[PDB]
Amino acid sequence: MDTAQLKSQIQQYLVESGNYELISNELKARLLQEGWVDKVKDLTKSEMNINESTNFTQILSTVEPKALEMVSDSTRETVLKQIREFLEEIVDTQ
Amino acid sequence: STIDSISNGILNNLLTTLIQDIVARET
Repeated sequence: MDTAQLKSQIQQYLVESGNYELISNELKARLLQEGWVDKVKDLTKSEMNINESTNFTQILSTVEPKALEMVSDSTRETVLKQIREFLEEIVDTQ
Repeated sequence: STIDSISNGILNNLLTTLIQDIVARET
C-alpha cells in the first residue's frame, strides 16, 4: 500500500550505515522481477543464430547496447536515484 | 566529473557486468 516512497528513504539510511551492497543487489532483484535477465538471455541466442560464429566480443557488441535500453524505466530511475542519493554523501553538497 | 555522470557510470558498470555474465554463458 503506497510502499514506494517508504522503501526509498529506508534504503537510503541502510546504505549510509555501511550496507553498500544493497544498491547492486536491489538492482538485481528489480531486473528479475521484471524479467530483464531472461530477455538478455534470449537476445543473446538470437544474435548467435544470426552470425553463428560463437565469438563473445562481437556478439557483446550488439547485445550490450540493446541490453542497456531494455531495462524498464522505473528500475533505472529508482536505482539511479539510490546511487545519486548515496554519492551526495561522499562528495560535497552541490 | 558530474554527480549524475558518476551516477550513470555506476549503473552502467553494474548493468554491463551483469550483461557480460549472461552473454558469456551463450545460453
